Amino acid sequence: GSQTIGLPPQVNPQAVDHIIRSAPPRVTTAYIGNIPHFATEADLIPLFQNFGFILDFKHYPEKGCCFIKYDTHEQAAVCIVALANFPFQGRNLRTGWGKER
Repeated sequence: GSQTIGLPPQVNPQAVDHIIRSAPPRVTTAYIGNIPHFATEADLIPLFQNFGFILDFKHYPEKGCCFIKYDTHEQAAVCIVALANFPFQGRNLRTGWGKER
C-alpha cells in the first residue's frame, strides 16, 4: 500500500474514525449542541474555522445548537471529536452529524 498516513499534533483520526462510521462520507457538517445564549458566530465561526474551512455556518442560539459546513467530511470528524464534551466560555458543548434533530 502507498504511504498515506496523517498524524496531526491535535485531534486523533482513530477515535474520530468511529464518528464517520456513524454517517455517510458525503455529508460534511458539524453539529454542536449545548451552546449558551451569549455564543455568537463572531466567536464561534472562528472557533471552528481553525479546523479547516467554513463555507456556511448556521448558529441557532434559540435552541442551543449550530451547524458548520466544511469542504470535506473528514474536516467535520476532526472538530467533531475535538468539540466532543469540550469546554466553551465556561460551558461545555456537544458534537455530532448535522441532523434535522
